[PDB]
Amino acid sequence: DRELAILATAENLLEDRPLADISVDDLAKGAGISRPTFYFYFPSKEAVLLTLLDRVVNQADMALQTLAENPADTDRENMWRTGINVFFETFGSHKAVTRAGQAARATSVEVAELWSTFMQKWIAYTAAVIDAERDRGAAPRTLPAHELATALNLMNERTLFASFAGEQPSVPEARVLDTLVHIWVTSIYGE
Amino acid sequence: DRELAILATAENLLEDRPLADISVDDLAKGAGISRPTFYFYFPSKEAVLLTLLDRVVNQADMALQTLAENPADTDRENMWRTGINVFFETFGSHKAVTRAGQAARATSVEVAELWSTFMQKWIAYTAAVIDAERDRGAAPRTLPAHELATALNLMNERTLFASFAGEQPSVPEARVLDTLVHIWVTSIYGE
Ligand SMILES: CNCc1ccc(N2CCCN(C(=O)CCC3CCCC3)C2)cc1
Ligand SMILES: CNCc1ccc(N2CCCN(C(=O)CCC3CCCC3)C2)cc1
Repeated sequence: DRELAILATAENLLEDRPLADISVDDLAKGAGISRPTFYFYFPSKEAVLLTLLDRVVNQADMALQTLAENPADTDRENMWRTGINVFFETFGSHKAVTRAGQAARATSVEVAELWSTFMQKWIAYTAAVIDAERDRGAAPRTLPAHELATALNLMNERTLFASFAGEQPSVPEARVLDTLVHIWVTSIYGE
Repeated sequence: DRELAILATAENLLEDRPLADISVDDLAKGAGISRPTFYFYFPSKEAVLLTLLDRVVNQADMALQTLAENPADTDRENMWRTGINVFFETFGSHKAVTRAGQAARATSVEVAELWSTFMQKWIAYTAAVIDAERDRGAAPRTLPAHELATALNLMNERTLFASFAGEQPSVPEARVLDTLVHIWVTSIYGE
């Protein structure tokens, strides 16, 4: 509807400017509506960002769910790679939303709780996979699985973000997936 | 001087409130001076934070330098643990400055460049140690050492921060050092 035009306008404008440099008038103009009509679809520009981020986060979540139900016929290293690649490709395809969404964590309770809920879910799933690998004898019982899963997921969040943002320092985007896979596989399977 | 009283006041107030909830008048009062006298020592409350953070960052840097020149007579795992412990104990003893300092990265060019410079230095040193371990045959040649060092240092920054802040999710502070050491040692020495 007009809602999709507002969202697409916001995502396009976030390529160039921070959210503080975008006005409600800018979003309405880009969507072909008046300022009061905008407020019928969203209560604020922050709510537009929250919706964009919610869509990106659930896109990753659903893709990870799909992988879980369709295990790829390949070795263990490639199975972890395909999982991390979900986050690499989903957030990497929406870099401006990812950037603005992490910035809004500091100021928005709703954004911070969205990130935290989905991080908790992904950590719990990671820990359950580690636990399953230990039970079948494929991985050694080293660190508590949930603590290991927490640090590896936090590593991914920080490292992918730095790569996408081109921060200094960062791992080049063309190298970050293999870097993370190496650290995940050695720390999960290494004695 | 009066400068130390301003700094100590700011660090005490940051335990309770964010920097946006602290006024120049608050710092001057706590230091026993007037507002115009404050501006003789610092141009802004942001400059007070920058100085606090610069002191914490150089405290860690100097401690790491000291360790480098006095290698401990212990095994490799404990040597890495003693190095990571520098960051665990230095920033962990100044949690309010660490919290406010990371928040200011978004808004202050000087704060962002302070963090980046010292992260680059620590990554380079980590990579040189990895390279030395590979040359003496103690570590396998897997990932490029500088890429591995980048991701492990970014992991530490994010994971220690979450632990200190009590974020959800996070590794409990009493467990985070052993968690990070495990990931560093397995990813550096694991084939
Ligand atoms: C901040 N940049 C965007 C961003 C990039 C990555 C992440 N991540 C943290 C949450 C889960 N995550 C992961 O590393 C999950 C790996 C999957 C989970 C199960 C098997 C393999 C990536 C979160 C945000
Ligand atoms: C954000 N929380 C405070 C904070 C905590 C940790 C860090 N770190 C990132 C920079 C270097 N760092 C490290 O993990 C360095 C490990 C040392 C370097 C050489 C041998 C072992 C910790 C940076 C900031």
